[PDB]
Amino acid sequence: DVAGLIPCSQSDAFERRLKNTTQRLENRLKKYEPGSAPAEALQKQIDKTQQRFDKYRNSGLLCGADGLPHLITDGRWSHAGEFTIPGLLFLYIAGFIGWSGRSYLQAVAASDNSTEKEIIIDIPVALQSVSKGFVWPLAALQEFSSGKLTARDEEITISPR
Amino acid sequence: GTKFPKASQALAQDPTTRRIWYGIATANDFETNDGITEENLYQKIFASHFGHLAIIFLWTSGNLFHVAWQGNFEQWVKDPLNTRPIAHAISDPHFGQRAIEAFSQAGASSPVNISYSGVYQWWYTQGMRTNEELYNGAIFLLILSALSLFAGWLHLQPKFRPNLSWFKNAESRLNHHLGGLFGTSSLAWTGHIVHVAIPESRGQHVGWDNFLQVAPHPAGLQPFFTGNWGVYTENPDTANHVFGSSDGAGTAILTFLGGFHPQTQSLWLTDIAHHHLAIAVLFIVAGHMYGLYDTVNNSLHFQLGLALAALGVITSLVAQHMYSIPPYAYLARDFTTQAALYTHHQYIAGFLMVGAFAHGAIFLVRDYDAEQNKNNVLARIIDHKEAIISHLSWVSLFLGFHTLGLYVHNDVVQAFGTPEKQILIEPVFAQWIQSVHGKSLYGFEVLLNNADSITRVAPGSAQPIWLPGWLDAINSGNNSLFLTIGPGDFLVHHAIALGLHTTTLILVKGALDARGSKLMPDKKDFGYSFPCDGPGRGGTCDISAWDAFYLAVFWMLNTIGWTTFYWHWKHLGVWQGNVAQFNESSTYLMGWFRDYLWLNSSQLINGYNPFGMNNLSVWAWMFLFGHLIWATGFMFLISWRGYWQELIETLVWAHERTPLANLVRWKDKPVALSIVQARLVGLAHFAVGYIVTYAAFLIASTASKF
Amino acid sequence: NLPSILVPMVGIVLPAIVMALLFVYIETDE
Amino acid sequence: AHTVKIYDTCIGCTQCVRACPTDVLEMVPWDGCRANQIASAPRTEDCVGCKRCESACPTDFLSIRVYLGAETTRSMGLGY
Amino acid sequence: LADGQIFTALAVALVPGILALRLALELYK
Amino acid sequence: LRHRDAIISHLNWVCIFLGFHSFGLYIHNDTMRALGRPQDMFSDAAIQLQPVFAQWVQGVNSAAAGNTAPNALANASYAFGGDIVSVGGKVAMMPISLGTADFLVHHI
Amino acid sequence: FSKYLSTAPVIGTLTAFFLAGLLIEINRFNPDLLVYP
Amino acid sequence: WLRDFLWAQASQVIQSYGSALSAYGLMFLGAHFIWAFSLMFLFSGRGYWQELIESIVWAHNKLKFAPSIQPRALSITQGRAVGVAHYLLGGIATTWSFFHARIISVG
Amino acid sequence: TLNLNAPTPIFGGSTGGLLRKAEVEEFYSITWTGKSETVFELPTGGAAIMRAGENLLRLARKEQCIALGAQLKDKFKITDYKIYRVYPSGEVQFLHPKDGVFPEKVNPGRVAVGSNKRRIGQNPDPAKLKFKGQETFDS
Ligand code: CLA
Ligand code: CLA
Ligand code: CLA
Ligand code: CLA
Ligand SMILES: CC1=C(/C=C/C(C)=C/C=C/C(C)=C/C=C/C=C(C)/C=C/C=C(C)/C=C/C2=C(C)CCCC2(C)C)C(C)(C)CCC1
Ligand SMILES: CC1=C(/C=C/C(C)=C/C=C/C(C)=C\C=C\C=C(C)\C=C\C=C(C)\C=C\C2=C(C)CCCC2(C)C)C(C)(C)CCC1
Ligand SMILES: CC1=C(C/C=C(\C)CCC[C@H](C)CCC[C@H](C)CCCC(C)C)C(=O)c2ccccc2C1=O
Ligand SMILES: CC1=C(C/C=C(\C)CCC[C@H](C)CCC[C@H](C)CCCC(C)C)C(=O)c2ccccc2C1=O
Ligand code: SF4
Ligand code: SF4
Ligand code: SF4
Repeated sequence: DVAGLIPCSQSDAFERRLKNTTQRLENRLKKYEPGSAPAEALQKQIDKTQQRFDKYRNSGLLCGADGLPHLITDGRWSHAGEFTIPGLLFLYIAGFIGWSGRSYLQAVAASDNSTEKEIIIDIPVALQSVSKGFVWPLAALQEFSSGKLTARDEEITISPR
Repeated sequence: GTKFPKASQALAQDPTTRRIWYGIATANDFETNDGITEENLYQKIFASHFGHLAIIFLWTSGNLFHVAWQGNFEQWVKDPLNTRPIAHAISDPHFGQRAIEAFSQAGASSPVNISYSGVYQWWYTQGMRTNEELYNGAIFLLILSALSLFAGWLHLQPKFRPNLSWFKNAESRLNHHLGGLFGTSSLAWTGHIVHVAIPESRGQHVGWDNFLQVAPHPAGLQPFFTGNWGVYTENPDTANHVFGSSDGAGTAILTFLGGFHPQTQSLWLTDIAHHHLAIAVLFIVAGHMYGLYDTVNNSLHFQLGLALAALGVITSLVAQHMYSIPPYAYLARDFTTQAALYTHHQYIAGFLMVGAFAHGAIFLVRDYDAEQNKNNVLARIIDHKEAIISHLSWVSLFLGFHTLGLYVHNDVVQAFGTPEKQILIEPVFAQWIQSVHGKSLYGFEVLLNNADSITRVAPGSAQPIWLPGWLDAINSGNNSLFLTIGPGDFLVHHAIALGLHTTTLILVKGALDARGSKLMPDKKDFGYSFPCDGPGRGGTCDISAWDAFYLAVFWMLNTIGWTTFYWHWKHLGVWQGNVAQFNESSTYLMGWFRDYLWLNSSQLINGYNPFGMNNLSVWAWMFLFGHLIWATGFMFLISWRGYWQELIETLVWAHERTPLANLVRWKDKPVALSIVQARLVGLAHFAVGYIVTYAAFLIASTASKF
Repeated sequence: NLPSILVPMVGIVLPAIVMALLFVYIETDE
Repeated sequence: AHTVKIYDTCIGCTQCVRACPTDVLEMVPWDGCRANQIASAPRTEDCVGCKRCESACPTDFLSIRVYLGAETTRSMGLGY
Repeated sequence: LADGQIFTALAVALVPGILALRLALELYK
Repeated sequence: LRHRDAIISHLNWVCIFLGFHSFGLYIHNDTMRALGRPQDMFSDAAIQLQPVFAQWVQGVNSAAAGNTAPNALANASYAFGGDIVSVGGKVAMMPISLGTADFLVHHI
Repeated sequence: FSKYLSTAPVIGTLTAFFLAGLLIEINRFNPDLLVYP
Repeated sequence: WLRDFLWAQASQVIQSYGSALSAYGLMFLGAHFIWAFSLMFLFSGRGYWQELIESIVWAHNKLKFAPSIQPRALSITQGRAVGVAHYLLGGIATTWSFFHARIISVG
Repeated sequence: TLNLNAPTPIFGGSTGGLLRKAEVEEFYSITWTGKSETVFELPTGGAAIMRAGENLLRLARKEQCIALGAQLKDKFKITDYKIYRVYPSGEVQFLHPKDGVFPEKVNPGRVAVGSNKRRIGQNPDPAKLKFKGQETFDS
């Protein structure tokens, strides 16, 4: 109850999203033979909806007038699993991709022909960079504090003013 | 060679068709005329402004005159709820018999147009009741236009030509415009409301023939000087009151009730009077007060760009506040003109804002003197220009990847029969603000929802009396004062945000790179608008600052489109009292395609068909008309000059070699449109088509179901 | 009644006059 | 006609001159050394504005620059 | 309205009709 | 290559001729339907533009069974003319009749 | 041929084949993951 | 041609969500997207995007990791080809989706 | 001079050549000696046959005479082509080579026309040259 949203375990509309879904498939099961291969294809499909709804009731989600789960991003710690917990999960993986390719290009550029090493990927140098990418929140802090994370604006190419 | 165009002798020597086109385009670009001195330039601007003012005056005189002569204002005033306002009569000789019977609507015996400009609801509130008061407005504006036209001619005569110093006398202009133009005009408008608007709303007729006899308040103008100002807050109008009569009418002329009149569903006239009086005071006080600021003063483009930005911001403001806070009686009840008024002003606002950045870029290439502009705010924004653009680039990409991603996510998940798997984020920061303003629906219970909070109690002076009227309207589900929002509103608001950031990005990058970039270091030497710099250096199409504005016109239309698409669909459910359609379908894009565009186009597309025609045949024809001219713009935008110039050459050959036609000759050699010209012509077709298509649909879809 | 006279003037006759006036003005020369 | 200006960064490579489709440019003796050559534009009235010259200039940012101006029968490239 | 009020309004509109022609041929010069 | 201006400009004329005299007959028909004049457009209950050069070919190809292709039991197809063939409940093939609306699209 | 596998399109496809098929197997055993429980 | 053909017969490609015809409805909107995405390349030109990239190679030079393969905008002839590809891919697959979901449902 | 008249090559064709602009103002002529009887493309269409000659061809633009003159030096190695522009209805005789030497070669006696004694970054601002008769690029 943060925006007039009843929880989904108490929402009477969220229960009626279960009732018409399994009625659309049990009517889809009424024409087939009971032991056939499309029979077990819809019974495994019905039980996927039962593992869908019974997961969403116990998870503590908030259902509105239509009966769908809503996400509350102001981040509260009672609703941290909607955006806050997958948010920290994203940024590590995204920063691992970022700090690997940044450290790969710095290792490649101080070589003989750095341009061909963007076509061909040096598997020793690439695996050296994914070792440096797992420690990106610790490696970028000492790269920023020592001053070699950024260049000054007199070293960057810059348009005429 | 030829005299036309007068403004540019170099165009005048062009022997091809390009001369006429460019002579039309470079005509009101006074700065690039031949021999035009700074002093002569300013005097021409001033006079051109008088001409524009007169046109505005004539335009609204033409709306008054046609309404008084061919409208149904007198019939409308009697029953605003059921009378359809008439714009003007229809005199199109091409009409047939059944088509005259279809457009002879609103109880008329001639074909006429149902008006959607809202002029009836604006004129009514001011106190007009009969056609003869309307006609008196038209003749007066005719004189004011003639006063405007004569004055422009007058201030061009030798003895009356203003000096250069007068136009650049900045401090005098701010004082006089804030004081006079804004302040005393607002003060005068308070005079009209207490002496005319308020009396006519209480069933008492006050006109020029008697206004000097009757008083706006029982014993007014002795409490004003003696300081007993509180007497004007005597007995207001009761909730039972019927607008335009004395039943339930009070005598107050300045109040602070808040909210809306329960019958008209719009602001109280007496409440509007106090607002203008207060606003008047603010401007009159501020009007007694009167590097970077010198470069504002020497560049007409800098001033115009800021004046377009200032007008563009408040043009959007007018749209946002008129739909949620209706200021004209019975304007909330006619849903089609409220749809028209929001869309109209939002598109104008988009043009102004885009134009503001356009004239800003013109300033940087033609007026910005980088040697006389060092170490100030202007020369510092150009100094880290790539930082600003790169960040604007990031936010657009950030917003775009994710908002589209959620829509595509929802679409797939809804297509597969599992709507429960959608990602729906509640607009909690917004819903907090509505509870901060008093909306007790979400129950957040802090500031003006908390009954003991300092903002509702105010123990310093016991001020808070705007609260009762405001809270009744914001909590009753009968208006648009802070409409209920859900997951659908969240996604669109980020789409609109995506549009505002991307449109600004195109305009900001174009302006900051106007003087030069790595691909074109000397760009400033070629001016604001030039074709390109050839196929060398990799290719340089669309490298001029003008082309950046050109690309941004596509993004603003898309942005203002998403704004107007959202406002229309949401209000459509709200006006039908079935808000569930928008709330559930707007979270996936197929809902916007099936339940908004396809669903509401049922009647519009049937304006005429093999079985007959109805009063929507015009809008149905216009709808198709818009699609054709939109698509015609794509021709100029996709196909470029070269294909056409070579094609035209075969036509020149063919004409010269065919007897009975050879005999006659062109005076101007035919040539393909220019590179810049085509972009402009294509965009103009595109954008005229964009607006004309949506205007036809918006008006017809809402007028069909109400 | 006056609609029946005026809308072919500014619809047909008056655009024929100003297009005639602008076309000679374009193709004049010194 | 279009205006074609030649800046003092020219290295006398002759590439621009040999790119021009209407023979607007030629190499002339330079007096700053009496040894090298600079590009010139003596026949700008025949310049069509194709910009083939600049696309042939090797120097990092052009030594010859074509600023499109007033159009004429010659400049519009008309055979009519 | 009345029929005479229409021709009164077209009679007034010559004064902006001449003063626009007086301004536009002055703005041209 | 020596008369390529004669080919293109004659192809230029026939595109603008066909563009007006096919697509403009819809713009006429949009305008006639909108203005309440269904008797002024190009239709079958209006100014007819009948496909007589195609309806004749519909006649000489549907009457060749036993006449000019004599050993054929039926025609080349049922599109030109003949009976309807129904497999189950649905039409397999039937005479596709041409009219003013078919004249309009064939010139598009 | 192993030198050919380090070239950008084929090494960019099989990891795009790997990072897809990771998410295909994750959604197969663990279906309908809106939130973190 | 708009009311009785493109509006009425596209009622089975947009009401296809929740059935076996749903991927044609996803391809219907999926091709409306790429068709409009083509006009980003068709209406525009290269020299805008080359200077937009010049600020983006700046922020990759700012944090010291810019690629030695220098980022360039597409060529003029290529941006015409990228636009005409997505125009046809977005245009035909709209007609692929509208035709398929219609006649499966009616025939 | 022009040596008009000279034998036009054995061509017979080209709709795309020398229309009404030629008789009112400024058509062009290119004169070369072809030391063979070979076929060569025209700027209009493609063939004629090159005469022994004294060959002469009347073209519409100066562009087409250099575009044909580049073909005679590339394919047939005859670099003695001589473009012209005609008398009373034309303007200026002997357009190329103006100094008798091809413009890619340096020749003493020519003057530097259109030279700027700076770079382009040293060009002044357009705001510095506002409301004046001076141009931003001119020296
Ligand atoms: C055959 C096509 C056709 C034509 C020629 C017309 C013509 C007209 N219709 Mg229309 N109409 C049509 C189809 C047509 N209709 C259809 C199919 C429908 C749906 C059934 C309608 C529904 C309809 C309605 C509802 C109304 C009309 C009206 C009119 C009249 C407008 C009079 C006017 O002020 O024009 C002047 C035109 C303008 C001011 C706009 C033109 C602006 C120009 C092109 C922009 C460029 C300006 C630029 C400076 C160019 C230089 C111009 C300069 C040389 C003069 C005019 C007679 C109106 C009317 O009755 O008025 C009395 C009206 O209210 N018609
Ligand atoms: C009051 C505000 C204001 C003022 C005084 C100006 C003034 C100027 N602008 Mg600015 N500008 C503005 C707002 C303003 N503009 C807005 C709102 C935009 C965004 C649209 C712009 C974007 C802009 C650009 C990109 C440029 C200017 C330029 C100019 C200068 C020359 C204009 C000219 O001669 O074009 C000639 C006028 C035309 C070609 C008008 C024809 C096009 C119209 C839109 C066709 C309308 C279609 C049709 C009639 C619709 C019919 C309906 C249909 C259904 C039939 C002049 C100083 C130019 C300049 O170089 O400045 C130095 C320039 O390049 N403006
Ligand atoms: C906006 C101004 C306007 C007005 C008022 C009209 C009015 C008319 N048009 Mg329309 N038309 C217009 C613009 C306009 N048109 C435009 C812009 C287009 C291009 C889309 C068309 C395309 C069009 C076509 C194809 C046709 C019309 C026709 C008609 C007429 C139908 C009724 C009729 O025949 O009466 C019966 C009356 C008569 C037949 C005679 C009326 C007077 C005639 C026209 C002139 C008599 C000569 C007069 C002495 C001197 C000439 C006047 C001139 C110099 C100003 C009606 C007079 C129809 C028509 O009859 O054409 C003439 C017709 O076939 N129009
Ligand atoms: C729907 C949008 C649209 C329209 C209407 C056009 C129209 C045209 N294209 Mg274009 N084209 C388009 C999109 C469009 N194109 C796009 C998006 C591209 C990019 C790929 C192109 C690329 C392209 C090329 C490469 C070529 C064309 C050519 C043509 C012309 C063909 C000949 C013809 O039919 O003339 C007749 C005109 C029409 C049928 C237009 C409708 C006119 C109506 C029916 C009549 C007018 C009514 C009234 C009199 C109007 C004025 C009233 C007012 C003055 C009062 C025609 C003008 C070709 C061409 O020029 O050949 C000569 C050509 O080679 N186009
Ligand atoms: C490029 C350029 C340019 C342009 C620019 C522009 C055009 C701008 C725009 C911009 C804009 C146009 C901006 C705006 C802004 C605004 C703002 C930022 C606002 C804010 C607001 C506020 C602050 C408010 C608040 C509040 C609220 C909300 C409620 C409560 C209370 C208060 C009242 C506090 C120029 C010309 C200079 C020139 C040079 C270059
Ligand atoms: C918490 C939260 C929130 C909020 C948020 C915010 C408000 C934030 C902000 C943020 C910000 C405001 C930020 C800023 C930043 C800036 C900067 C300046 C940055 C930088 C960066 C960098 C430098 C990077 C680097 C890197 C890395 C680290 C890795 C990879 C690679 C790269 C290179 C990329 C919300 C409500 C949503 C929800 C709940 C939770
Ligand atoms: C069709 C076309 C042409 C050919 C069109 C030309 C040369 C002009 C044709 C317009 C004629 C004159 C009809 C104009 C009809 C308008 C309604 C007239 C408006 C005039 C205003 C002044 C009111 C180009 O030259 C061109 C150039 C570059 C890119 C795209 C294109 C392009 O698409
Ligand atoms: C948007 C746009 C661009 C910019 C678009 C560019 C530069 C295309 C770049 C986008 C691609 C997708 C970058 C791909 C980068 C890597 C190949 C990604 C590899 C990822 C692996 C995991 C596979 C132009 O260059 C252009 C040029 C001419 C006319 C119009 C336009 C135009 O519209
Ligand atoms: S002609 Fe077209 S492709 Fe060539 S430089 Fe100009 S805009 Fe670019
Ligand atoms: S201008 Fe450019 S092409 Fe010409 S000589 Fe100088 S460097 Fe060479
Ligand atoms: S623009 Fe073209 S014709 Fe003119 S000098 Fe340069 S290359 Fe020669």
